[PDB]
Amino acid sequence: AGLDDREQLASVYELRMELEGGAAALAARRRNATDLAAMAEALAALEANLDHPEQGVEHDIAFHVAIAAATHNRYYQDLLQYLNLQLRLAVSTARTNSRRQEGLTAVVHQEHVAVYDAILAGDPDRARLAATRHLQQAASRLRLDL
Amino acid sequence: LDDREQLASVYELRMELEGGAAALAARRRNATDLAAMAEALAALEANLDHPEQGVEHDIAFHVAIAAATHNRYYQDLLQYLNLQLRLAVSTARTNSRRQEGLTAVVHQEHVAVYDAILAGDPDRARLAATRHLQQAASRLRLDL
Ligand SMILES: O=C(O)CC[C@H](O)C(=O)O
Ligand SMILES: O=C(O)CC[C@H](O)C(=O)O
Ligand SMILES: [Cl-]
Ligand SMILES: [Cl-]
Ligand SMILES: [Zn+2]
Ligand SMILES: [Zn+2]
Repeated sequence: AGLDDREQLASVYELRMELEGGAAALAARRRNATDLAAMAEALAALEANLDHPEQGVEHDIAFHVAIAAATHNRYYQDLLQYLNLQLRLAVSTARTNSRRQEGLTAVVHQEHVAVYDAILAGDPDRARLAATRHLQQAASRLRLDL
Repeated sequence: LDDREQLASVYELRMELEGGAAALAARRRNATDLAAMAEALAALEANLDHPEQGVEHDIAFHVAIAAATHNRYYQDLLQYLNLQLRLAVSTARTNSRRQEGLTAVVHQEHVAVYDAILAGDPDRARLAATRHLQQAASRLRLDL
């Protein structure tokens, strides 16, 4: 049936909330200094992209992919790769929408930072919470009604 | 034997994928989903006597829960990981036949997931599904 429709979009964030919540938990328990570099590298790129958010798309996906790689679980990275088009459709639709309200992108940036600090700090439940919050808020900014 | 580390990563991933699916199914299941899960449980109940195709009926049970999410990406990922599922399930079920009343204990773990989903209790569903994988990982002496 093809996969750009809004039911699709709600399904993507629905799946992300589980998959990326779990991945953040494992990452907080298993991340090495290389993983943290990969996450901070993506954040720094996003910080420079706050003014113009269509280049932010790849850096946004890249931040979440690094979180998946920080699980040290071979299967998690593959699932995110297998879903890369769905990730893009969700991340792209959202970053367009949030450039509409002033400063909203700076606010979304801190949703990412919150996931990074929790994973740095070693706290799995804090990491899972922050990751499910970036997504819940992203879906709610899009009125998806999960 | 030397594949403990890879079975643990499968069970690790299943725990997040299937916990989330079971909670989703508890919210969205319909009467067709219930029948599909219940028929699978009945097939697994019969396989206590004859072990043939028990792996397929176990997997068909977890696949049915994924269908009951009514989110197409849960089914795709489980189909995508079918080979990993088969290797874990078949490893676990042969190991479980080795101890006398073990496979009946496992059958109750499956039932408990269906019961939570039938009740429409997503937190209960999520815990039932992950307890099943945890205990299955314990039975295999893996260390998440
Ligand atoms: O919601 C936004 O403004 C950006 C999208 C978010 O970063 C995501 O990963 O889906
Ligand atoms: O642990 C067992 O004996 C059964 C394994 C379980 O059904 C599974 O889904 O992996
Ligand atoms: Cl950002
Ligand atoms: Cl069973
Ligand atoms: Zn994001
Ligand atoms: Zn099972």
